[PDB]
Amino acid sequence: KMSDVKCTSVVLLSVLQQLRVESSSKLWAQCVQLHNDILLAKDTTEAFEKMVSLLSVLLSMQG
Amino acid sequence: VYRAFDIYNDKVAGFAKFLKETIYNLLKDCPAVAKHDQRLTKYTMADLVYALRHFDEGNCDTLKEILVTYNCCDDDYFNKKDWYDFVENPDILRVYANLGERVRQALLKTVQFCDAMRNAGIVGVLTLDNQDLNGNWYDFGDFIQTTPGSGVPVVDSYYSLLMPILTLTRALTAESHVDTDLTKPYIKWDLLKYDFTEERLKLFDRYFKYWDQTYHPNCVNCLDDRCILHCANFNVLFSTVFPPTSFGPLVRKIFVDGVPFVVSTGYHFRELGVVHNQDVNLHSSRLSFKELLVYAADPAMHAASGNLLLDKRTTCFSVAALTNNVAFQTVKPGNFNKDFYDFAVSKGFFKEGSSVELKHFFFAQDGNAAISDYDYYRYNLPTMCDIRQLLFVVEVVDKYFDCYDGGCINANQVIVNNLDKSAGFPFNKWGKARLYYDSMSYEDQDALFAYTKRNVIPTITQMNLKYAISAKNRARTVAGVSICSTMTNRQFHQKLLKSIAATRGATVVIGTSKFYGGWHNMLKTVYSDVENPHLMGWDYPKCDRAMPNMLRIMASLVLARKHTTCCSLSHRFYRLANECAQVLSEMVMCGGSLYVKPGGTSSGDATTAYANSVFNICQAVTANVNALLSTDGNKIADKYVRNLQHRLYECLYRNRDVDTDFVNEFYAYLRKHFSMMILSDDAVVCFNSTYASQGLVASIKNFKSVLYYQNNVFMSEAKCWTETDLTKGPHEFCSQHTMLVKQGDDYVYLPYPDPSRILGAGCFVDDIVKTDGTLMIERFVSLAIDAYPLTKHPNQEYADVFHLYLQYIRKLHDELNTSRYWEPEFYEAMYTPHTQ
Amino acid sequence: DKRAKVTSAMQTMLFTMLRKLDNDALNNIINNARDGCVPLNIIPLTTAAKLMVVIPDYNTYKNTCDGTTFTYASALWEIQQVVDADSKIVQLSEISMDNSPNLAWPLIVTALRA
Amino acid sequence: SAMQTMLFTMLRKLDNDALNNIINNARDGCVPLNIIPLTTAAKLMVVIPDYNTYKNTCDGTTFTYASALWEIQQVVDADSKIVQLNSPNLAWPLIVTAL
Ligand SMILES: [Zn+2]
Ligand SMILES: [Zn+2]
Repeated sequence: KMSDVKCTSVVLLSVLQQLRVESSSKLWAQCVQLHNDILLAKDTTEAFEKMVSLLSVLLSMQG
Repeated sequence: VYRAFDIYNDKVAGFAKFLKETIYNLLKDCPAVAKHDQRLTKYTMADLVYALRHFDEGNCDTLKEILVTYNCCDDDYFNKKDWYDFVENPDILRVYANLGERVRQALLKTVQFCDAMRNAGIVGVLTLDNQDLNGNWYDFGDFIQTTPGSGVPVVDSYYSLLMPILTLTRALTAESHVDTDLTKPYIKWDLLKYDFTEERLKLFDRYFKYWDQTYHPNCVNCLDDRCILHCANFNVLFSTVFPPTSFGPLVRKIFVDGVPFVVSTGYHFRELGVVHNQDVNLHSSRLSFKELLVYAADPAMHAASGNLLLDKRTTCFSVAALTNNVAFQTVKPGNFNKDFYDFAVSKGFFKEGSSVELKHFFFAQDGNAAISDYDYYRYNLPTMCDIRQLLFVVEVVDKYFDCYDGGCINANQVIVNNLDKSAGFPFNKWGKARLYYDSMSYEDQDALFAYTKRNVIPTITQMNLKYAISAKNRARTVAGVSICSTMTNRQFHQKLLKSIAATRGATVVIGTSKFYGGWHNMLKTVYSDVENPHLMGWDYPKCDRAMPNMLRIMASLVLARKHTTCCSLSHRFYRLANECAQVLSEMVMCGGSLYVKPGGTSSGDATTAYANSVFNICQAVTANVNALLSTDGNKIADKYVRNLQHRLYECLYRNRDVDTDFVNEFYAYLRKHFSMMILSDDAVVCFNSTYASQGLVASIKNFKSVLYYQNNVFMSEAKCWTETDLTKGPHEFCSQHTMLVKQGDDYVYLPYPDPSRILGAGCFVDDIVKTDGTLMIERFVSLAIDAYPLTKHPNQEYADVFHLYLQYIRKLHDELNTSRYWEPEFYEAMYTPHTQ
Repeated sequence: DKRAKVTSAMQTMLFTMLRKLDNDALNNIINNARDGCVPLNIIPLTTAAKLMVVIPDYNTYKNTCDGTTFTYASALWEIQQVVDADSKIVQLSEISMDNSPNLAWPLIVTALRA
Repeated sequence: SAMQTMLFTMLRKLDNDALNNIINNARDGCVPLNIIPLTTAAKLMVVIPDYNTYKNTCDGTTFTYASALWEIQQVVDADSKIVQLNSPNLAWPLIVTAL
């Protein structure tokens, strides 16, 4: 139940990069910070808790 | 009660820890002499050198006491864990630097003390033990009077042993201030001044007046490789007081049909002194291809047309900013293959509590990564090595490489592989190396090589970020050096490198495939009749970042000893100088700007793996030498190794010329009792455990101490492994494990990788595959070939990885004998020693 | 023959990059030393007409780029432009302690020699 | 394209309350404008249309979102003035930023 979290985080960050979030600096910085943070997660609750933040970064935009 | 001594009799010799006349009536006039009868301190200079040369935690009580007593730091400082590291808490350097002046003043006393003896006609040997930490001298025991004014001192062992801690404590710092004082402003050196030769000789006569051998401030005047190493070792120490802006390429204005260019016509190396080109034309016309290639490659044009830059992110010396805008590069997250993950979960993989998981990912980095990673060169410090010790080791290492053949080669007989590599800045603007190799003709290549035989051509290397899988968070940069360097280094080194990569059974196993029994043959070669053998392997922290400059020059000088009939000493010297400027301390194109490398090794250099192999062998030999010389001679019972230790010490600090017979004897001793298998920086050893338990060969603490005092890193027990039961193969070698299996009516050793890495590389791809269905199946066959041995592992889950993969190749073949790759046998025959 | 294309590119690069080369400080810094041989690490430090500072955080800016003019390389530089790490123009009034978290560091400060 | 359909398909499959409750809340139009703070109780601007089932969002000046509870201290709508709660005389966006 923890592999699919780290597995969908990858496509989350991929689509975020495809939405040209990388063009901004302070957005891409925290996006990659929390993505790499949950790629080292050893407790699934934290992985979901930061998956919330990345999904929010996806949903805060209207594109 | 124990104290460090440097003992040399006709019975016992060595630098190790032990227990416990009228001459003074002719030396009291000297101010350095301590008053006999008095007023002496506790520890001597021998204790300091021992504690800083043979260092391990837990038993470093004397080093801690010394620092506290001389007010370097308070008692409270040693309560924070992990102080002694050079990577974590680099501030320890500052603490060490507070010993610096106490180590400089002492040197002054020495130059005074000997001056008394030569005035009093006294012959004898000065040892670190007879000197106090305040600098005074005593223990007039082995001195013999002679005619006054003709006294001669011996300071070979003293200076040689003390050399490693001269740069660690930065003792010559006070030579950078005015009037040589610690409370006065810095010397305002001229900015156009670069020679410093007279200052170098003044420093020599001020500190090392009685050093018998001659010192060449410019190593172009040197006689042989040994003299080059000597004078370069001295230049390393003397270059740390001169302004950092006075090094790098030297430039001059030429005219080409009127228009003036600024070109490189020399180079000021901190190790090799000042070097001046020999084919210089101040007036030219209609530059041909060679001059264009050289003139667009040197940093002369770029640092002069570019803007001044002050980069506060790093501490590396910055030169210029080639573009108005500053570039920030980001690396994207890795693409994910959904088909394979669905196939794996449909087969029962990635369940809770499993042994195999996902731990290898394409980590993503922000725009501040390249400069953050490049700032890791702060771990490369100027290190001065013991000269006698290193001069013996460079003779021992060449025995390990006396099996291959070398020689400079022509341009036509050059084999090029994967010509699509970054040709460096500014050559990657108009294509890859393939274009340049098809444009230049053969005589153009030969003329360029001859040019580098007589001139120095500094180049610019570009640092990029790599798109690669890993289990760590780091950035994994890539350095691409200029093709004007690769062409000549290939022409210089290819014949030796191909010989190193074609012989089997030697200590260096570079270029040997693990298929067809290769792993088994290599292992059995490692065993090779060692008595009571154990296995052991170690790790190099920050290997390509902290590797010193003396060791890199020594590695180049060892790899260049094969050129005894194809080029002269000056030609060999200009080749060495070209290499140091081109790949050791050249200018890096990071972002859109240029910085300078304080040293280290270029990962993108075709002569890298072999140079690290030489450095690994050198560290091993140094470890055995310091283990054999730090042993109490009395407690050794064997009558052979005690004479070996005696003649070892006599050949290091008492004999000048190389004694070949001892070189062969000590090489044979190492081969018999300490066998090695060396790949670029991963090493395995099979060692006689009974000898290593009493200090006759190198343990792991000897490697720990050697790395501490010579490589400016700290090696911990976490990544170093030992093996007492030989039936299991080595714990770790080149990201592979080894297991003993029964096939073909006998036992063999097979290598198997971590299944987590294989699964990770199967799930995540480099995006250079998702478009095509043939590269994907080729990649899956590659990981199936790497994963086949897992079938023989006791664990069933490990064995099922191969079955998953094979069914996946089967499905991809369906969706679209020895040639067919979908049946398992094709992978079985990959590991049978019959055959590619 | 692509050798012609590459050599033409090299010649064009060299010629175009010679235009911005001679600032007349080069000739009075080269003839000021015997043999006309100077280190390359001093030509941009005493000849370039423009300066670039890459400021990672505020505490460095408050110590380096005080006001509209600062002292560096034993010379005086006037701040010509400040640009954040998105190639967006920034005014010197925004750079304060309280506003600093809103700023997208690092900042490239382009200055002129005067 | 071809990635959102490969993203939300998995997103439904993780079956996490903190995720589905965000998607359906953002489905009809109640999306945030910044990131939700894991720690330090930072502000989060959440825009809600004109009475987009406000009862399912706030209860007694207490915000529920992402299966988490937020205490409201300041509300500003499109009129840039704090409005108290008749219903039709409002604007479309209502920022109920909370710490
Ligand atoms: Zn010499
Ligand atoms: Zn040669």
